[PDB]
Amino acid sequence: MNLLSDKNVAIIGGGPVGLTMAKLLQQNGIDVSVYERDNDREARIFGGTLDLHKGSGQEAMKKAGLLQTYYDLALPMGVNIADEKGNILSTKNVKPENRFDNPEINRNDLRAILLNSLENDTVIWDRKLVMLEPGKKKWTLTFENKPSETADLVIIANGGMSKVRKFVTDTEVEETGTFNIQADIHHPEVNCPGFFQLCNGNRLMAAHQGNLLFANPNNNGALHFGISFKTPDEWKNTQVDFQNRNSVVDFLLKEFSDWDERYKELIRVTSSFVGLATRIFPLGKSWKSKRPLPITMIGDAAHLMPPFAGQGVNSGLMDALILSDNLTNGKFNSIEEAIENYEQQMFIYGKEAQEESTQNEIEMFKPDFTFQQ
Ligand SMILES: Cc1cc2c(cc1C)N(C[C@H](O)[C@H](O)[C@H](O)COP(=O)(O)OP(=O)(O)OC[C@H]1O[C@@H](n3cnc4c(N)ncnc43)[C@H](O)[C@@H]1O)c1[nH]c(=O)[nH]c(=O)c1N2
Ligand SMILES: C[NH+](C)c1cc(NC(=O)CNC(C)(C)C)c(O)c2c1C[C@H]1C[C@H]3[C@H]([NH+](C)C)C(O)=C(C(N)=O)C(=O)[C@@]3(O)C(O)=C1C2=O
Repeated sequence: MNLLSDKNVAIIGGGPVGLTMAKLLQQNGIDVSVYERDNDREARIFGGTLDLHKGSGQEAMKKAGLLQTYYDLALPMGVNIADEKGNILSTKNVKPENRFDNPEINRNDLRAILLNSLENDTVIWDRKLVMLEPGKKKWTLTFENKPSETADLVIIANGGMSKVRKFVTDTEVEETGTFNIQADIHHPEVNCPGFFQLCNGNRLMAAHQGNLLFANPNNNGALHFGISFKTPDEWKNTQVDFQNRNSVVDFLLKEFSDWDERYKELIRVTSSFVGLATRIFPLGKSWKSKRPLPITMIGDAAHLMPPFAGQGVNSGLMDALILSDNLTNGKFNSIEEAIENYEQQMFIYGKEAQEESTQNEIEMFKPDFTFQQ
């Protein structure tokens, strides 16, 4: 019959994009396994919420039959812009006509939606892919301290830091020159009451002198905030130890010195911080043209970009929707031609998304930016 009849697909990485790719193939009768580094699905995913947009992220969920399950676990949320003094400068609340536009979902809820939709044993846990080798017809996959597997098609979906890209591209991940510190506060109504009342059930964003603060007061009962700034030149080839909360507190309280005490309370009561340099996997010249066997990349492994334009997962789920339709629609003469068609479209929307990310990033970290239009 079709391109993948009597063939199996290996997806590397069980993030939202890989699991979506698995669902869209599996529901067309395709033999697909997902190899995920993580030991069990009972592991907290650290991060904020994700919003699926109409026409991209939501299309993927709709084609999968999971769009209602997403709406049931997602939460529409307004945005408040505030100054460093705790003045609300602007309050965009959720008009009921727009409540389906991009409601926020917890990363563990999205993962659980996608896992429950797959056949038992679709995802193989504790499988860290370390290397690929193409045979005559099949790839051999090598995992850390676990037996090898084979596949006719490999889809790299294992995130922005993937080390298994080289059969697709020699493109290297780059630092953009911004740095992000993320943290969670449990029971924020009790533990950061001032900042919680400032948020007032809305997301909050504030900018003063090249420091940006973002918060969501309701990621499944926890408040999630991030502080972003131009990487201090001091930290060329980090003078802050992120395992030492006292060191991060001391750095942040100096940087936030002229901010209202409701923001400094955030910094003071945070049990642990996570620091990460902003990185991009730049889409430039095309990828390797003549690969030994069929292989491609979707999600952050394809187009990792700064998280400043609300884009990221949406272009990933668009990757999964286009590749899965190309592999299953009957229109292509080979797996290679289905892949080429996916990559050619992804290079267009992906270059646009990356350009918008990089532009927002340049603008937002002028030493004199405020969210004010
Ligand atoms: C601080 C911050 C904040 C945001 C965002 C990023 C960052 C850094 N993003 C971007 C968004 O998080 C991102 O686009 C998606 O997580 C990408 O999904 P993927 O499944 O491609 O990768 P993701 O990285 O989520 O998943 C990769 C998976 O592969 C696994 N893995 C890694 N190496 C492996 C190996 N060798 N073998 C097997 N498994 C392996 C990992 O364990 C993980 O499960 C975002 N986006 C958005 O739309 N809205 C937002 O608000 C934000 N906010
Ligand atoms: C420019 N800022 C205001 C922005 C814009 C958009 N959307 C757009 O620009 C798209 N606008 C169109 C639809 C094209 C008209 C955005 O979509 C976003 C954001 C902000 C980011 C902030 C992210 C932040 N990061 C740096 C880690 C963060 O910590 C939080 C948080 N703790 O709540 C975020 O909210 C953040 O992850 C995020 O999701 C942002 C946006 O979604």
